[PDB]
Amino acid sequence: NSNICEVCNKWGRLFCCDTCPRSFHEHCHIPSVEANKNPWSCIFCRIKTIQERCPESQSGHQESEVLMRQMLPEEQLKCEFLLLKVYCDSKSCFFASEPYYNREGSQGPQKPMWLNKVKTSLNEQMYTRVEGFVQDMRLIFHNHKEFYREDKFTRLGIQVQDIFEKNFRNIFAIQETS
Ligand SMILES: [Zn+2]
Ligand SMILES: [Zn+2]
Ligand SMILES: [Zn+2]
Repeated sequence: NSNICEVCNKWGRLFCCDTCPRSFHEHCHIPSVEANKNPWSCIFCRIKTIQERCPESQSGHQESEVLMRQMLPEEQLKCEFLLLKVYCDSKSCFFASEPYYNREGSQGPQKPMWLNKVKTSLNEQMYTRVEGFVQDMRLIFHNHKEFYREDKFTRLGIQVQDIFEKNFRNIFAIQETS
């Protein structure tokens, strides 16, 4: 197994996957690493199993269909993994905890949003469809773009949104287009 957490790339108290060489901190894994379960399989392994059980699940899909899916166990898992993939980028630090807004010439968003709030919402099964989760994730970056206006710091939102969108298209097998 790896000697650093797959998400934050730090050592510490790590839990090891039994089916692949990744390791995690307890709360870096999503969902949080389970109390017992020997053997234990990480989310990367669980996602791979879905695809192997139903190879046709990798054929292309329309985003509009994906968004209307109900949050059954498999879609819940895919959203958890997509959230995890965003936390894997170090620039997610800017969007993790609850923001505050006091900048000359700007007004804070009507509906603040951040990664830890989405994480909690997923944990508490607050989303009924994929659309709920995707809307909140996109709202994080849209709020950032609007607030920071022409400051170059706006680019961090563009950057992290691109990681989200690429991973969304991969995990949910969105039909490739020009
Ligand atoms: Zn970690
Ligand atoms: Zn694994
Ligand atoms: Zn199948």
